[PDB]
Amino acid sequence: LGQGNLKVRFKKVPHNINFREGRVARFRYFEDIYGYSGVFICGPSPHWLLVTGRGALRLHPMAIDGPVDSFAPFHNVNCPRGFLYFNRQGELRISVLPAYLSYDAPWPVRKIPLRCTAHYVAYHVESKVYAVATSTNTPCARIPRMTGEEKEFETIERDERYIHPQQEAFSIQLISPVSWEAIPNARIELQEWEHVTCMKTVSLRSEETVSGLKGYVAAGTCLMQGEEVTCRGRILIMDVIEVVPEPGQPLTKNKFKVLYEKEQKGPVTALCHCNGHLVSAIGQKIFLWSLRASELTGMAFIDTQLYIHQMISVKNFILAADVMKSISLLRYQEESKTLSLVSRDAKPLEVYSVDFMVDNAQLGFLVSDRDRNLMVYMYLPEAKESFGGMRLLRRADFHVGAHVNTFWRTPCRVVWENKHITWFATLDGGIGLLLPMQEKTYRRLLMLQNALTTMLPHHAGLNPRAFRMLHVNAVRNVLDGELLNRYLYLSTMERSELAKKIGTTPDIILDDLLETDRVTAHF
Amino acid sequence: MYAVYKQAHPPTGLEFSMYCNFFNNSERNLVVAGTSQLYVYRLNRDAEAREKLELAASFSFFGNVMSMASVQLAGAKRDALLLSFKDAKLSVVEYDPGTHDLKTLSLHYFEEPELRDGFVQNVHTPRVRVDPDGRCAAMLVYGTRLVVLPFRSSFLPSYIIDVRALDEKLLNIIDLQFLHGYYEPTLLILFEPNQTWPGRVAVRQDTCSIVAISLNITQKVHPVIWSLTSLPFDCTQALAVPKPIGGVVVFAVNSLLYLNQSVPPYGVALNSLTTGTTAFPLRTQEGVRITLDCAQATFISYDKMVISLKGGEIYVLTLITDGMRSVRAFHFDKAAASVLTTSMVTMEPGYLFLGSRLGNSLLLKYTEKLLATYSFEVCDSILNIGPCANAAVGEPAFLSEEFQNSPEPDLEIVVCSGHGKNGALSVLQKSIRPQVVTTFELPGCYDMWTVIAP
Amino acid sequence: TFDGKRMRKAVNRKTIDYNPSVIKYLENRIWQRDQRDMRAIQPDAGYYNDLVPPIGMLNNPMNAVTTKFVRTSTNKVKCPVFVVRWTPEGRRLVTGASSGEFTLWNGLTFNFETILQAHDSPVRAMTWSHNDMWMLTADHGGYVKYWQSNMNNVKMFQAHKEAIREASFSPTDNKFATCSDDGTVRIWDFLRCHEERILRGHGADVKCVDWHPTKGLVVSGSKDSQQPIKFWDPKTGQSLATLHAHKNTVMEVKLNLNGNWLLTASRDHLCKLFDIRNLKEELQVFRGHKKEATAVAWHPVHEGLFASGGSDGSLLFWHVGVEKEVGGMEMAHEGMIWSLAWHPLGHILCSGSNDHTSKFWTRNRPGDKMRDRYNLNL
Amino acid sequence: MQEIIASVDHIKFDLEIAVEQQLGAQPLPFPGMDKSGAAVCEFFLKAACGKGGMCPFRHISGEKTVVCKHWLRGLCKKGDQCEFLHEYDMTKMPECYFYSKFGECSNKECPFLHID
RNA sequence: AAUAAACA
Ligand SMILES: [Zn+2]
Ligand SMILES: [Zn+2]
Ligand SMILES: [Zn+2]
Repeated sequence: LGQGNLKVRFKKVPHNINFREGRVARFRYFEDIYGYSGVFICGPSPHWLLVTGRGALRLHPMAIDGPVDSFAPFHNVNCPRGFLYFNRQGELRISVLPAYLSYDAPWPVRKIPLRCTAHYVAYHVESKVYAVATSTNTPCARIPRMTGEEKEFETIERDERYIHPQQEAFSIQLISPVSWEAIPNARIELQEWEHVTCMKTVSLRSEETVSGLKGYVAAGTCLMQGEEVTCRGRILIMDVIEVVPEPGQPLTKNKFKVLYEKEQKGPVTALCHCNGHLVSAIGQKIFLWSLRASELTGMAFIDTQLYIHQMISVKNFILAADVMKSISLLRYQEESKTLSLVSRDAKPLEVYSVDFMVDNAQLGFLVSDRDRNLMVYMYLPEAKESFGGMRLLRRADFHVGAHVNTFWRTPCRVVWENKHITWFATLDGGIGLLLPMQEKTYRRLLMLQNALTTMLPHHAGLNPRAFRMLHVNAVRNVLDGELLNRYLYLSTMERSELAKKIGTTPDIILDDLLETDRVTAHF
Repeated sequence: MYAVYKQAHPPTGLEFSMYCNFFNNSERNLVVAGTSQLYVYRLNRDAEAREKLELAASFSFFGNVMSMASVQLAGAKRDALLLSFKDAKLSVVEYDPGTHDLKTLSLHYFEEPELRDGFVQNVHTPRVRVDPDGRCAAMLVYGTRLVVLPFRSSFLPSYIIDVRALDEKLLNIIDLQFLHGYYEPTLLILFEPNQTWPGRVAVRQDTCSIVAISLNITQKVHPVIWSLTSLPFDCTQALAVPKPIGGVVVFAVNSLLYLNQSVPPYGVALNSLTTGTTAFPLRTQEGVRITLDCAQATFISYDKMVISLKGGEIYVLTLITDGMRSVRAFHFDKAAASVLTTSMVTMEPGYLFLGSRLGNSLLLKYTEKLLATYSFEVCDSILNIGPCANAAVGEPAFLSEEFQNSPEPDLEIVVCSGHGKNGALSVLQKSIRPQVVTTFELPGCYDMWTVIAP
Repeated sequence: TFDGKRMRKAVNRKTIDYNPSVIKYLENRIWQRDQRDMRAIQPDAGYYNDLVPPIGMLNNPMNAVTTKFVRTSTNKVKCPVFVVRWTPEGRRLVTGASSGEFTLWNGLTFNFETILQAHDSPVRAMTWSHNDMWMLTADHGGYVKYWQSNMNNVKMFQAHKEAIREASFSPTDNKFATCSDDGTVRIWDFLRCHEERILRGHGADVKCVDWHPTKGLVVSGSKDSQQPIKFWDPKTGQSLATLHAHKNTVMEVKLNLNGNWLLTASRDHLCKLFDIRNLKEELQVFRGHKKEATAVAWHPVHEGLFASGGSDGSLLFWHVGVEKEVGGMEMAHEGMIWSLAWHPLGHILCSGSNDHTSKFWTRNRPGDKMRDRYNLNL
Repeated sequence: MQEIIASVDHIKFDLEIAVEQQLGAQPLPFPGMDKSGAAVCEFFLKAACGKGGMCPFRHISGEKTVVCKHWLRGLCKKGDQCEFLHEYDMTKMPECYFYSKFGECSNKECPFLHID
């Protein structure tokens, strides 16, 4: 332009934040709070704006202490480099950022290097500790035979120009939440060839506490010794019990008490709890053991499919997950000691892990796949497209970008009285969610999403409708809050145009897209 | 029945990594990508928080990136990016000034059911390679269909070379690279025309092969110049050796070959599992006993290749060269150990990047020691919640007593990130929960300011 | 006699256990993204840990070339076995013999589990459903029985006045088709046992029937050289197509589960691929059966590869895109192979002779030497 | 532990309503079946059930003191006309035939009863 | 009880 003008521009960025409930400022720049510089965005949903030398923009909410009126950096003698703000109720709070996390990642994270493959984790609620299965690599030396009398172990005798196979020895750690070091004299190390297939936190019924349940840590584990040796397994039920600490080591009050450790008749692949019953998967069977004083007494079983590698359950409905064949829902009565098959999937499906989509009255069966999919099954006996209560039916289809193994539910923050956000952490580092909705609020947004899919210049020319297709009919019923997030990114002139083209105003949609952001601000 | 998917955490973890001219031709910029997200990192050297990877732009795709190559087109002021998405979608994109977004240059959809030859279950990923002179670029659609993009609008219309209708009946491709030197885009293609499995080597000894197809762009033919045909049965990735030596190194699981058109084959063995498994003439590498099956590699300017093995162990292979620019012998050195990688990039000379899914993918720095052994130092590490196998919800232990009677649950998640030597737990906690060290009850005031007084 | 009432000593058993392989894949697939990320199973006997099932190596289907012999599984009455199926749980293996017996052989470790006196005639056909619910059988007599998972005898009915030779099943529990030696293909109602329609106009005895996994196509094969392969239309009853493929006596016809490829065994030493959406041309033929190719079974978790029996007991393994065969047993399975059946995990294959035996075939172990009498007789 | 945070004990799901009155279970075909994999019908224990013989779920009778040996492996031809029990309690098994008749047993993990 | 032990 020649006359002398700014040789810069400005690009708007996506958000998650809404400002909806002398001159008061809401934008307070802070330098040197816990090493960080940036902006605390005050108001009804307060947020932090953190940019380190990484240069990436970080939006961390602060939903505790409610809405926040004002803010100030505070550096004192008795207080370290921290901050200082008003409550909405007029409460001045000297405050310090907690110093163990790192606020430079998209969520605040502290990395705990175990230097060994952590397979599972299980927050034991009583005494408040974590129980991690691990595995380190030991160079193998023996090859187990089974020649007719007992196991014979052939010593690997090879050249000195020879690399060895890897034998993995498993141990169950005990990580303490107070300071994140592991706890000494609490490491259940397993046998020579025994591999942990599952660790969970299992609540079994007992006559000691005032409730029934107790909250143990149960771990299943089996011995891998190649395909010629019959793999057998062993249920390892533990318990973290507070004893007196050693003088000088206050972490060592926590220590395992292994109640049950007995070899089973086959490999233990998956564990679950149902009203205080232990539900374990051995072979092509799923067992229902009950915890007595010292022995497990069997109560129910069913001859299930090939390899049941995930089971979770609630209110005596057991949801299994095979590697190839099918998920199943099972059902345990108490008055008759019987476990039985209610509905299974009938089609082959290469599952990773399963969940429970919970509606106000509907229970959906969120089942991730090998092919980076999610899908919600339901048990609908009155439907005619299945058999009469003998075949599950998918009712939503979606294509996550990544493989998913982890699954959990939470209550979200009258509508949303009884619906659960069934979150997940994908196997590429990302954490998603599936917030259920009703029929009206969905279709006011599917009209928006179809208007967002076509009339926008998407990155790399990609089609968001066909990417979030099932990748086998694709009975999709799941929106995309990363495409609907672009409606929050449009200018308010452009916002009103796509509202008129679908037959509404922006304020109805902004009351629909910001209420799927407010009820999902946990952690 | 209905739901909304919302993505609470963008996927950390880099499956692809390159070093191209993303913003302009003046500076190179580390473009790395992961599952359905592109990242462009600059390079600081004088940072307060010393070298540090500074993010410059990040981009979300509606599709998982399955490969990524770059080429500076005719008269362009930037470097385009050849992305590759699932079921054979190429997409040439560019950064734009003005609008700070991308800009798609071309869209190539190859998801035709006659391009599969009936094979519904696509197992091979579409692989994008570029000619280092910038003459053309080739995508291996579906394992059996070399799609060639000719270059000079800055483009030419593509075409689909059938792989199985070539000579030698290629039929099971392992890797393909554009080789250096030459006057035409010669593309080496490792394959297995009579496929075998490690575990069945007594009736099928060694079946890997090489064809260096030479692409005629204008006439649209392709002479299959140079073929070898009894390479060891378990060859992993091939790698194009640069111009002053030329040729190719072909990583096998238990050996390592150096092949060229005018030179006899020279390849050594790296353990004594090559005894009854290989008839190829293998020497004995002295003082080395390792394997190369998942081993990412890049090249130092000439005659030095950084192999990061499985197990995260960096070896700097030296190709010992004669006076006639032919490889005589190899030379290893066990350099430092580092991340369990999934990629590798030479940045500015003396910096390496180790893109990894499972582990904090970090920036290294090699120097010369006082033949030419390299010592490594870690300068910066991109934080990387790895493949979260299991993750459980826990309650934090330092909630301050003022926030104690709050009605909502106040909890965090602990994530089994990483694997192996880079395995971890990660403590993810979305909000920020301060430590209230002193509270006050001052009603009536509504704003606040802080000043500094000596 | 044999009744489980006399005592025998304690023995350890030859085990082919997929569980240390499947556990290994679950631990793998977390940190594996592809097969291009997989750690190699180096050829030595020490790498017995690093086996994953064929789902683990989708790439490289030569995993499942099952030439390692495990166990001859013979009865005590010595009848030649005709049909072989695995229970879709991968748990056992019902097998049909000429006296009409269903010997249920074990899966991980093979013993014997029960005998049955099912058919009054030699068993000729056996298929399960798409869920594990119902098993279909048929014989030389004309009787078709339904079987549960616990092998309960259900209402039986004379489907044909002459010898049935196959029965395949729609993608549900509603419809299936049995061809017989009167020359017709009769498509059946599942629940009512009601004769829906007869597909006449075929010429001579049709000895195999396939059903396409989605589109509703009944494919057949024939001894009649004039009308060898007929596609059909199950709702109407009309001849949809006719494919002149073989010189004599098409034995067994199998489609993929992906829905495209027809595969056809025949007594002229040939297996042939036909793309069913293009019957004018012809895909590759498969040459290498030195006598007649009498049994064919597609691999479950690998499309592309299948095993192919012989009338000389030759047991060969093929792959789509690969012209000559991969595996090989000749003069090795002795007799005439009637049927094959992979385990649901595609890792261990069965067999069945016109001799009175029925051998089992697991994958080759890493780093063994194939000096076995099936592989290299030296 | 999944029951402190996202508890569902107060929800009466449609899934639990679907399995009390059984929500349209079809009277099963082929009356020579087994009723296998099916739990129990509460309509028979409390009062008259409604359908006889051709019914989905299981009908129990008294005076069953010994569990069924075939039923454990998954082979129950008899079904509900079985004179043996179909639980999993390890106290109502038969006497082992080779410990009662032929002196000692052979295997190490014999489930069946050994009495002297 | 209807093949629990069907062994080389
Ligand atoms: Zn009833
Ligand atoms: Zn019984
Ligand atoms: Zn006994």
